[PDB]
Amino acid sequence: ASPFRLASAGEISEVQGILRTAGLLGPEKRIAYLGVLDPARGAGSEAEDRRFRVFIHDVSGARPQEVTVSVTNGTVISAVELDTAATGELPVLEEEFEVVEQLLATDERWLKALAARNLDVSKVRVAPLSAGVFEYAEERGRRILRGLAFVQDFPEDSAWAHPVDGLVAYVDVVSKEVTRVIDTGVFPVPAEHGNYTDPELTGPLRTTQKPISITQPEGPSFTVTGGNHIEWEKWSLDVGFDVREGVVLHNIAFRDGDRLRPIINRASIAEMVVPYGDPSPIRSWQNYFDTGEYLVGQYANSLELGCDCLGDITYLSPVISDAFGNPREIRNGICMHEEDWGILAKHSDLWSGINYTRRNRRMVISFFTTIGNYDYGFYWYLYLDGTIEFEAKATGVVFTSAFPEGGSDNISQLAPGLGAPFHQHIFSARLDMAIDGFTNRVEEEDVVRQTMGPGNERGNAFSRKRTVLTRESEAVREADARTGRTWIISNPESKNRLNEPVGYKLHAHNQPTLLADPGSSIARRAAFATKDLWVTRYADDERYPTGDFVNQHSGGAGLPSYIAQDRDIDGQDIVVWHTFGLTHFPRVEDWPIMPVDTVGFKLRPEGFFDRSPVLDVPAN
Amino acid sequence: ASPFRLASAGEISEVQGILRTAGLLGPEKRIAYLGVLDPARGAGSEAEDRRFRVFIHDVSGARPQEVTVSVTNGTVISAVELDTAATGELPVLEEEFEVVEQLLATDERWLKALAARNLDVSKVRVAPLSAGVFEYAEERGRRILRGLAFVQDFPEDSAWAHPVDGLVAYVDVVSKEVTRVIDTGVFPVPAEHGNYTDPELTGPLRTTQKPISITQPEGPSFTVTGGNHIEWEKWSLDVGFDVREGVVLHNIAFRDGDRLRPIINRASIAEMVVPYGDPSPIRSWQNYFDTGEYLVGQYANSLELGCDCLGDITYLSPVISDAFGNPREIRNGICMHEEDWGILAKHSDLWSGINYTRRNRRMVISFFTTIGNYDYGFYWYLYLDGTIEFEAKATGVVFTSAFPEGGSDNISQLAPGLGAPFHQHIFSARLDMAIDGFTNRVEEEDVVRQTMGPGNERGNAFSRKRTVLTRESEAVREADARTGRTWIISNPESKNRLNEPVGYKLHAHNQPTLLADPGSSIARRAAFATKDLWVTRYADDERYPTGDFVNQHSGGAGLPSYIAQDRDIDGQDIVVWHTFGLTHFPRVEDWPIMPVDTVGFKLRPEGFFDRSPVLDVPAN
Ligand SMILES: [Cu+2]
Ligand SMILES: [Cu+2]
Ligand code: NA
Ligand code: NA
Repeated sequence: ASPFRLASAGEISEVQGILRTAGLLGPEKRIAYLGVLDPARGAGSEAEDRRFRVFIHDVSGARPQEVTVSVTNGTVISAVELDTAATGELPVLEEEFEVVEQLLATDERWLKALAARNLDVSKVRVAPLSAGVFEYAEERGRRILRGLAFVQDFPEDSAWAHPVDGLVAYVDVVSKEVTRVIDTGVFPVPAEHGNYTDPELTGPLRTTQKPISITQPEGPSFTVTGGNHIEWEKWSLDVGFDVREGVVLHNIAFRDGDRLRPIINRASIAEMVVPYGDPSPIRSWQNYFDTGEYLVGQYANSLELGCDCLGDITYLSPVISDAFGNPREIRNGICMHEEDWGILAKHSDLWSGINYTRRNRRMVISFFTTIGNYDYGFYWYLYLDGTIEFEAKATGVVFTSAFPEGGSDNISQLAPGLGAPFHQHIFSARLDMAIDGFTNRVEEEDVVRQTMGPGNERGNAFSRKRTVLTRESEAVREADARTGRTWIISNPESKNRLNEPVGYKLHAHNQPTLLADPGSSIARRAAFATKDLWVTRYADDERYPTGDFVNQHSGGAGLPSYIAQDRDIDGQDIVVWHTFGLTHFPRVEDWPIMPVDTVGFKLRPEGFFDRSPVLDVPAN
Repeated sequence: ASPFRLASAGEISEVQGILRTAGLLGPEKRIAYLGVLDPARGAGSEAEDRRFRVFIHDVSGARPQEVTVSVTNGTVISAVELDTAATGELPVLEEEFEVVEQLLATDERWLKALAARNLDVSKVRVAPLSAGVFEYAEERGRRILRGLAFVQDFPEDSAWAHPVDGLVAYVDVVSKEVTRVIDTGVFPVPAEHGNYTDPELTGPLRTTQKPISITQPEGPSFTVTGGNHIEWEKWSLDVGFDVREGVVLHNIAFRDGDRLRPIINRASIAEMVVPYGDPSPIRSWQNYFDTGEYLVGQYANSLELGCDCLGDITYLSPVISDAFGNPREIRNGICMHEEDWGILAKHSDLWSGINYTRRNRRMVISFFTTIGNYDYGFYWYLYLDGTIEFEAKATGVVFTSAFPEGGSDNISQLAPGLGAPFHQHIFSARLDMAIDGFTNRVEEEDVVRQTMGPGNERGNAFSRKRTVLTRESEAVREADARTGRTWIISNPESKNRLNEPVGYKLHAHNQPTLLADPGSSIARRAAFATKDLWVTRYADDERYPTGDFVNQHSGGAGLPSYIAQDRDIDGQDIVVWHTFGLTHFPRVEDWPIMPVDTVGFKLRPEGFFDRSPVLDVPAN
């Protein structure tokens, strides 16, 4: 009876029934988002109220609605009509993707663009991409996708190898109208295929790899109770799943002796942005928020044993809603397992003669999603020593273009005539902090260099300083790798045995943040991505760094709007938002399918425990 | 018959015989360093000449010698008398460590310091530490160690828990004389033990961990021929071992179709420095160069199956010389194995219907060393996709002090009365580069932000720039994480199929470098550690970033002296020296034995291959 259990097929059917009976889910309506709501602060109210938030699209052009329902009481709690021209459009629907290609195939401007290139329309695939917000007045209040074309020589062909450059179209997906077709000129379509299963490209497959067998003969050391509650090596947490954010971790806590100590109340990747750096009018609008606009949870892969997840794997199969309110199961959508992680601690002491070695281990919780050409893996790691780590793994096929004759400063060439525009993949981690409870504060810690002089006559001394972040208006921080800058989240009211406040230290990778001009559209809409660290005061409605409705919103929503409230965050219920990203200058080695690259962050205890928390690990 | 084979016990015995017969190894002589020399450039001279370099100490005070011998011809090639007051002392001898405690136990100044603290001399251990170079005129030309005292309550007790602060002694280890005893005042000796095998500290050991079994039923995918030549998944290299540097990788090369392509000629950690940031006169001299002064290879641990190395492990057992020229085997000193490394590449394509997943793997080559309280793991990783990675793992027991009453800006408190001075652990990787051969160059690559304007009207564009390093005088580079700074090593005369020079990209962690004042002793002696990247022109005698004789050398040797030659490095045989380090502000969780922390770097192909080099990996 945990309030944090996964939504069941029955609850989603119940939500469908409640909405139908209320007159809110007739034949012209579509569910664009459905997800359970987290309990409010202070769950002392006995018996849970399972509430679901629903975004309802209307395929006849009527205004969409935000609806909250309670499946425990079978009632609609609230239903709000939305002004999308003010507060943004709903997330893209899956059935709207398939529509961009079909319309264009009968538009005469599109057909004459293809004829001039001697391209057969039956072979042209259209990548349907989110539109953004630029200088096209007629788009405001309309639901628009943009399309870029790729040639597929046969049904099994990798279309990404054959971009049709100089051509882009804009499609109104509700009225089914092609608003614009832009043809800036013909480019040669690159002719080499990129088919990575074709023996003529791969050569003979290696025979030199022998199997690695990872087994757990007595089963794994973690237990799962209540469907989704995990206990492993003093850690306790619940694994949630949201169709928008994907895997969500709740109630991360650590058993320190006879007391359960909270660390993180809720952890998620709350937004994702992929901005492209090609100034060509064909692609200069190209940005998408995979989480906010497409919902990355709903594109999770079924993960196959021995291929995606190797070892003794426990699977969760989350349930989401389709566009009509029917439950859909993502089978084997979440993998969890533990894996060996080398040496934990080691010392051979000459004075005592004692030799000491212990192994480390980590709990892995992961899923994979696929949007178009991209494939992203989200990995959460819990370690024996109290460390929590997140890792994003980026792979798939690079988004391609023609490579211009005479070169480009914003595209790299992967093959004769084939380019790959420069871009970033930038993530926002939302960490609802609860270090030993909810009274928390954040300090910025910088290394401090000291000058040679009195009290330091040999010039060897160095130190550090910590600056407390007391209000939101001062809580927008940038990285500084040169001074070893880190951030500590502590509880000023909970002290270790040395009478110092307990804490956790956030270690960033210090990769570049959003590179676009600060006056650009994408800088306004992805404002969170311009700084490495934000801290806000907790509020139930402040869930996403870009706002609730990111699709075609003009910008400034989310974090810059939260921060302007200038709320007290010194010993308060606070939320940490960490931006981190990969800047991708594609390489020849990324073609025709890229090897994984990674980015992330981690948190390590800093005076949280009264000594090493792994003294009780045995030798084996 | 490889010139890069490991030294055998027979070769070391032969070196002993040659030196004895030549009158160079009488009863008053000690071998302070012995190691094989790398072949000279252009090994077209048929039949190898195995040459060994020897440092010979004289325990009667006579001048030491550098000797080169050829075991193939049984001759002394050269013997040079050394002026240690000019060019530095020989590395510390193991038998000199045990001497600091024994002398002090009968010195009356030491005995009265202990009496005033009510300490029993039979219980006081003395950590014998390298001396450095400061303002003590009488030390020049003498072989000196400094000692700090710790109390050991019983033979099995961890002495590090009981530092005796305010007390330090200086010992001439050749004449067996105590030069100085400094007593700045009594501090309470901390009384809590730090015994991490004591059940009263550990509590009952966990019973919740179930075994992880990693087996290879058909054996491993790598082969070892000639004792130390490795082939694994298109990689070819030789694993050398040097008593000073530890594991050395030679001839790293990759089989690209029907041709062996070199990448790195020699890879090593060529120096290590651990500077302390406590201004107290008791510790303000405390710096050591574990590689240059102590020789980290000779303190390698025997690694135990299932504890230090888990899986299907192949061991190498290197042979080194003891102080009299007798061979000594470090049994199981080097572990090599392959391990699973998650997803390599993955794409689920909707247009083609093809689902693709492949696993990654890495070859691991590692050893561990123990110097005093410190334990360091050196890990080299080779990945399927061409990536080479190094990782240092730092653990052991922190070096301790008293914690002052009223606090400290340079020490953290770990336990009541117990402090741990701030310090760094800084490494120097020496990468003798050979990207597709020996004509190489280095470029610095910075991300370039573009302003919104004509040719970028939407303000989304960004790019990069590469600056070629043409002479050594411009090849001393600093990190810049904010602009994503990286360095590419390329071969201007070897182009990929796109007619671009082949290359490898060095990705640094961008941690802080040496923090000491630029006018300090340690900044002069560890000058390499003040900058992230150096490039020199290759030369056979330029092996270490600090020089050949680091013990008690006054500074400026090594890299700053190499660089001043201002040699041509644009398309030349070049060497890359990368500084990287951990800045350690000890935490309560580091006590009483610390969990591993890590730092390192990696190199990834950048247009080296004509496409992804892992297209031929099978599915399993
Ligand atoms: Cu990318
Ligand atoms: Cu340390
Ligand atoms: Na909070
Ligand atoms: Na070289």
